[PDB]
Amino acid sequence: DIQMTQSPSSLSASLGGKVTITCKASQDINEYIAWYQHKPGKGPRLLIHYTSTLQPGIPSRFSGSGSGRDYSFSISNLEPEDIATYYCLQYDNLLWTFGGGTKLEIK
Amino acid sequence: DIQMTQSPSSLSASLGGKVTITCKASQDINEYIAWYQHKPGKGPRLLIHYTSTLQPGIPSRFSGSGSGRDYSFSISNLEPEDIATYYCLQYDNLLWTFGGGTKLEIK
Amino acid sequence: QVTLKESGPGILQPSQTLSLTCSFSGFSLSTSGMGVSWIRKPSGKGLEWLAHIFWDDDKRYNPSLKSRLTISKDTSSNQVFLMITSIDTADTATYYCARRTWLLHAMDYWGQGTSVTVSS
Amino acid sequence: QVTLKESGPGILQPSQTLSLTCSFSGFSLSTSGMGVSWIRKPSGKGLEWLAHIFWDDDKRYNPSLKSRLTISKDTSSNQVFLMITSIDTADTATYYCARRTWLLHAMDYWGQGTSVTVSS
Amino acid sequence: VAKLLLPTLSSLAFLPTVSIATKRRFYMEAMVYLFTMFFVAFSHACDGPGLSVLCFMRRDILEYFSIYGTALSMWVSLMALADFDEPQRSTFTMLGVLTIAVRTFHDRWGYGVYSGPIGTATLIIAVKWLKKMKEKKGLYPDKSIYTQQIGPGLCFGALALMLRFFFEEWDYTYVHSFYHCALAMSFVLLLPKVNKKAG
Amino acid sequence: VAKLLLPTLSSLAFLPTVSIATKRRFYMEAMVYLFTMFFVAFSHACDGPGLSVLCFMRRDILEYFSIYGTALSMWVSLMALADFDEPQRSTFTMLGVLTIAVRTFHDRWGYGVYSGPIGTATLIIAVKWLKKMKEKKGLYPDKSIYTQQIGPGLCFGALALMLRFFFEEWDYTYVHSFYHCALAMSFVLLLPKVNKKAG
Ligand SMILES: CC(C)CCC[C@@H](C)[C@H]1CC[C@H]2[C@@H]3CC=C4C[C@@H](O)CC[C@]4(C)[C@H]3CC[C@]12C
Ligand SMILES: CC(C)CCC[C@@H](C)[C@H]1CC[C@H]2[C@@H]3CC=C4C[C@@H](O)CC[C@]4(C)[C@H]3CC[C@]12C
Ligand SMILES: [Zn+2]
Ligand SMILES: [Zn+2]
Repeated sequence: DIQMTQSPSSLSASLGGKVTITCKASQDINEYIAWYQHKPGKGPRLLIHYTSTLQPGIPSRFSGSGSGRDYSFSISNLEPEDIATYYCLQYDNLLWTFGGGTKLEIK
Repeated sequence: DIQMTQSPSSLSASLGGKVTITCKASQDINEYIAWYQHKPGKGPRLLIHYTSTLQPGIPSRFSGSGSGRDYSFSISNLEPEDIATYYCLQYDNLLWTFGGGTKLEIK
Repeated sequence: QVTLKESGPGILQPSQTLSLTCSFSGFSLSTSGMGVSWIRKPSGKGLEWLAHIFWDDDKRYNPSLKSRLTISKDTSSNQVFLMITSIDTADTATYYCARRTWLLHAMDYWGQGTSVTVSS
Repeated sequence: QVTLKESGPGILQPSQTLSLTCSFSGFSLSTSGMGVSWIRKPSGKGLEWLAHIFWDDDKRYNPSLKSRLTISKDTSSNQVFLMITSIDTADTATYYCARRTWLLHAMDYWGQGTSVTVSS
Repeated sequence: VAKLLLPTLSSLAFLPTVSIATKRRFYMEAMVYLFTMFFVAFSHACDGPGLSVLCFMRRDILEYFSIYGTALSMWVSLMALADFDEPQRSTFTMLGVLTIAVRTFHDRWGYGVYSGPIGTATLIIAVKWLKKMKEKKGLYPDKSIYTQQIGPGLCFGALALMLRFFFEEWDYTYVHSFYHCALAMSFVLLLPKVNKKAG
Repeated sequence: VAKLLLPTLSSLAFLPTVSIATKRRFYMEAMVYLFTMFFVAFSHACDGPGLSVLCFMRRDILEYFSIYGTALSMWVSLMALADFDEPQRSTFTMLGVLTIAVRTFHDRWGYGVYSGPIGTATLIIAVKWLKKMKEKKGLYPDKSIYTQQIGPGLCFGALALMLRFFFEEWDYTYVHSFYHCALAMSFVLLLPKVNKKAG
């Protein structure tokens, strides 16, 4: 399979602040990376797909970038509703592989 | 640097037999691989250079093959004078790197 | 609106079959280019993809579990079923059912997920 | 015929200078495209390249040791010298001097090597 | 007087195309666009009676490499969009080069001189993307790439072709000058955002 | 009668070149050699009075693409030997394609039609290999590659050129037929043992 490597396993940040999550694929995924927001007792929400495209209705602070084998995702003007676990998905092959996740915390 | 990976660390073989030593480079070395025969209390002899070219005066049983990142070296009609340690050299860059070596033994 | 909802046994002892069910609304899986997929979060671990099932009756499985997974359909019921054979205590996970589309190939809706705990 | 022969202290205590010498015959290092190189076999370990010195007075060192190696020449004497500063007991090795050419870029003649043992 | 200068000056509409292709590491496409810009510009300069003294080579050469360069510019724009891996990438480049050369040399004013390259490149792209859509089980080039690059690029392409091969019957000076701008914009839009084989 | 057939049949000397280039994954070179073989063969068939009825296109086309194909075959043989990485590989291919096209179209019988490509490609190879020899501090292409490929390949190349452009003054039928065999052998020897960018 392809191995997805989210660099911060957990990250602590202030409200109103800015956060960046980085992910490295073991093989190029041709920008077919998507980012999911997951909360205890709820199903994950799709935020961003094909590296950069925000899903409709998604607050515009969420951004994503990268092309080849290295990607990144960022939250700006961070709200207390952003305190969640963030997963990247490789979906270049139908052999789907997620990253290890990034648990966001308050400071 | 480039890391050179001789697969058998030691190998036991019969006299009159045939032996093959394999080496993988971590990066392509453009056929600039050479093979040295080393004996206790003596300086190493160059057997083969640029993957396949035998050094003049070298008994013709010694052969080498490969192109890209994977190479191999072989001894045929093995003599008791072949019982030695065999090292590969990466010399694509002037940052020279040897393999771990292969200690040949009798059976 | 789209929904998916998972159902399961909650508790089983090892070395038998886990028969997970997914029920959905707001779409039909026989709609052109439509797909349903299974993902699990194992106990204290990151997400793991299990299986796909598609509109054209096509299927895929994770090579790590391809030997014991089996996925099946019922459009009459708006349902999909995942069978996981020979349960191990490593199968202690929350199991999710998620809907994939033709225009974005990633899943766009998840169910809330069903917790399955498996031990003696 | 080509020869190289190494010389050294044999024994030193750590945290001083190892002053290795190489003497050669059958070639001159000021001959066009000619080179001399240093290699060591550490105690119970595979070969490690140290330094190059060339006809055009050019030099290279192994990045792992580039801070403490220094290589120098004497064509009048047909000699090359390697200085290794701040000795560690990890420098317990046999040190070889080997001749490289222009037409084959790998070394084609080695010396017999000098054993250097370094401890208190 | 517009008759002489406007088609000659609108030939510099491909200079943004050369610049953008160079910036994205599409150097082989940037050569073909620059070669085309030169021979298209000097073909119009050499035709205009008031600056026809300028041209250093004969009309036959400038006319041929105006038409050849244009048809090859269309081919390498669509082969850049097809985004092939080697050894097919250079094979498909050489196929356009050699077939456009023989066809244009046979009859530079005949049928198939532009529709041959566009039709063949469309068929190659369609076969590759339909194979990739069966592999993906989904729309292969992202809906972003369709709405931002392919849709607009083929709209400016179709506009350029119907300006040159329909509306040019009514007027030359302005319609042909708009064809240069539409075709230059078509090449800019159809070209991917970076050469993935060089960066 | 030799006069008609021998130059036409010796044109098939490039079919081993097409075969060997295909076997080594040099598909773009194999296209240029096959294109050349076709237009060289049909140029000789169309010239020979007893089978001049065969040719389906005019002498001007077959003559042009005989000369163009030959000069481009020499270019892609030497650019394959230069062994460039991308984006220069396709840029240097396109440079030969476009400059040989304009030069041959200007005057197909003029100076620089073969010596331009050979001289320019030699200068490009010489600059690359001398830079690589300063990096290596040693003879860059192995002495095996010089003695097996470059030396023999340039010997058959020089033999082909002096057969065609000196000895052909004495005789055509046999000397021109030997030029085909020497140039085909030159292309086979100058081509590397495998396309490292495709295998
Ligand atoms: C990849 C290659 C094929 C690119 C396309 C090359 C183009 C310029 C050429 C190759 C052969 C050509 C065809 C040859 C002859 C004719 C006869 C003419 O009455 C109608 C056009 C038609 C049918 C041509 C259309 C253009 C054509 C397809
Ligand atoms: C990479 C490119 C440059 C390949 C070589 C292209 C060749 C075919 C062309 C490009 C420009 C040409 C030159 C243009 C004009 C003349 C005048 C003529 O009296 C002697 C030859 C000479 C000097 C040409 C030699 C061949 C030439 C160098
Ligand atoms: Zn124009
Ligand atoms: Zn001929």
